Amino acid sequence: DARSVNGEFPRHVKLKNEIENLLDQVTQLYTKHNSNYQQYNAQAGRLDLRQKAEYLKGLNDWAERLLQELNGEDVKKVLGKVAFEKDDLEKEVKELKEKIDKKE
Amino acid sequence: MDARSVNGEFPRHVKLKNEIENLLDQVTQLYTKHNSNYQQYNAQAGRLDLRQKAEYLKGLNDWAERLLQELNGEDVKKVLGKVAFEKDDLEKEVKELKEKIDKKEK
Amino acid sequence: GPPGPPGPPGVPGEAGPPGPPGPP
Amino acid sequence: PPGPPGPPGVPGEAGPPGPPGPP
Amino acid sequence: GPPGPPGPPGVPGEAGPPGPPGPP
Repeated sequence: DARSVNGEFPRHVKLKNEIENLLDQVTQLYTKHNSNYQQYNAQAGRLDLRQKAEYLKGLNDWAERLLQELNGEDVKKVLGKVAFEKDDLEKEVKELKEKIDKKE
Repeated sequence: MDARSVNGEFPRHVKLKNEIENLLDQVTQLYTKHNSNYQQYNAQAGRLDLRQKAEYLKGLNDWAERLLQELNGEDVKKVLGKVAFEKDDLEKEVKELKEKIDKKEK
Repeated sequence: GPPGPPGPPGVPGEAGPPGPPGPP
Repeated sequence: PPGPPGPPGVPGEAGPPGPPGPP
Repeated sequence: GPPGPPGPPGVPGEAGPPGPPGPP
């Protein structure tokens, strides 16, 4: 009760832990993204335009995939697909109720 | 589709660095505010009883978690759960109404 | 030349004002 | 080509009042 | 073609944390 402040001290530590770990993940992403650009600059010399674009695209694709996992944009994209499927099934019910109750 | 832009991939690199920097900035600010909040609590705690301590620290935790879940998309995962559940019941409703629409052709 | 993306979010606001005085 | 990103936003509003003080 | 203008300012920050319980 008193030592844990009714559970709110361990809750504080949980949140500090979660924030620390996310800060660590985002920092590492940031450093790897910048080091990826140096690798690109080093390679660019031997690559034609189509190959430069293909390599830089995969480096960007890598950063963005991780970033969208960290910032929850991956989950917002999922939410969108599911919300659309929900709002299409609602459009189906409205139609089928019209077709069944009237006209049949 | 240019040579100077690497077919759009160089400005895309800079965009992603910007997006990563801005998230790092938001999480850093959250981290510092969360730790400064605990000091404010420690300063006040002297004059508060256990129930009053818990009420104050709870609101400070509530604040941090609400922001964290907006940054890490856990707020949206909770919404996705409610919507997915609502979708699996609406699918059971359409199956019935499609059957009743089928049988009502008779 | 289309416009650039919006800038990053602002910093969170300061902590709220003290609550009202307690009872006598 | 697209312009650079805009400047940072304005700081948020102050938080809500705290609870009533003790007796 | 020249670069486009800078994008608009970012979104305001979230509200700060609750204030302290305030005076006895």
